[PDB]
Amino acid sequence: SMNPPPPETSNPNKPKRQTNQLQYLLRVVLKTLWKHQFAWPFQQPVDAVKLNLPDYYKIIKTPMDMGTIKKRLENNYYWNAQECIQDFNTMFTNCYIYNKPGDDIVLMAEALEKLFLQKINELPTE
Ligand SMILES: CN(C)CCN1CCN(c2nc(NCc3cccc(Cl)c3)c3cc(-c4ccc(=O)n(C)c4)ccc3n2)CC1
Repeated sequence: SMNPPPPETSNPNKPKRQTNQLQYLLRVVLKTLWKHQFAWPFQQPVDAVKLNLPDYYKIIKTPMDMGTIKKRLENNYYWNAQECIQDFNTMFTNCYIYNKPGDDIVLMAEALEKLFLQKINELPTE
């Protein structure tokens, strides 16, 4: 069973805007998580073939990852902060759906999520 195509990261016909919140989401929220010691499972789409997880995409129908988010912000794909916040939340939730409580990745996701929630709690006014 193969991997799906990655999520789209640009669309040349979408409108573009740069807002306070979108800047913060790339420069503060994504930056912080991306440079963290636990970012690496989350920096690219899950390759279920190379990572030997053949049921991954039987279970996870809305994949998401921070490499995709990073490119969506750099490309001005998002119009609203909430689109980006939703993507982060999808990413974390997928991890919690798929992986078992003993797995290190679960606690790594919990730690990153907590950082994420701190930074989103400080989302600058719109
Ligand atoms: C930090 N340094 C020391 C080592 C880094 N290398 C270890 C071997 N590599 C690796 N090893 C993955 N799984 C194996 C594994 C072994 C031990 C611990 C953990 Cl958390 C994961 C792995 C798992 C995933 C993965 C699996 C399920 C899932 O829901 N998500 C979101 C991500 C992604 C990349 C992955 N890279 C390439 C990177």
